[PDB]
Amino acid sequence: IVGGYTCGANTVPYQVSLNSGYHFCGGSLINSQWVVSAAHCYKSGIQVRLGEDNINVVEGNEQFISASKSIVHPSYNSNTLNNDIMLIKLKSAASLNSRVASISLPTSCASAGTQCLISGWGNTKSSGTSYPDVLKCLKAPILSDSSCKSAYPGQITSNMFCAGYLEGGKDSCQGDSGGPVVCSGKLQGIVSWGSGCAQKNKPGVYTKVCNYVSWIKQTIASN
Ligand SMILES: NC(=[NH2+])c1ccc2[nH]c(-c3ccccc3O)cc2c1
Ligand SMILES: [Ca+2]
Ligand SMILES: [Cl-]
Repeated sequence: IVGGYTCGANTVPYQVSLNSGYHFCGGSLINSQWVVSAAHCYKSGIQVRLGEDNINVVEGNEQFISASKSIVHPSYNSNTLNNDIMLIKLKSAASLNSRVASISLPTSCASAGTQCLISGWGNTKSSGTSYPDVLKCLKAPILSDSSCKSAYPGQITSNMFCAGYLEGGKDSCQGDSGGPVVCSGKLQGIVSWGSGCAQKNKPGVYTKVCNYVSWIKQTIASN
């Protein structure tokens, strides 16, 4: 997260860190046995870390659970990142409490101007790499589709939306991929891609979760 602030320990209880010996992507807990992340974060050997704040220190509240299976959306296109969503089923259910809690899926899509909270342990520099130990937060609005398509002509599909600041300075970045974009208590986006991080007129692009709720529900019901 570039230009964001320290969230404060466990203030984002649905945030998870996907780990394979180091933090490589974020994710969101939607129930006690399933996490939603981005399809481009897929790899084998994923350990899901819940209740984290400092990812390099065991401070208490952490629950480390192995992934039993990861389900990448069948129509995921790695060249356009269209349908960039993945579901991860946990080997055992997590113990939910006030520090580990799931986030609700939306019943309707959010409108331009909605203010959302984006969080993650991704790079904090737009020019260079500085990875934080604790979770960073950024409040950002969803932009209109015209401003999004004008920033990325020909690369925005109906399954994507832009959120951020066109003046630059505040954005999600590498390491934040797969993590949550929460607006009014509902998971509306997944950190997916962008051009550089926090560059002027190049806002972050996110997977539009309201278009996948029936798919997430049907897939969880059958696995
Ligand atoms: N500017 C943004 N809003 C943004 C968000 C997530 C990102 N993830 C990545 C990324 C870069 C290299 C490898 C994996 C990634 O997810 C870039 C990147 C940029
Ligand atoms: Ca920790
Ligand atoms: Cl276009």
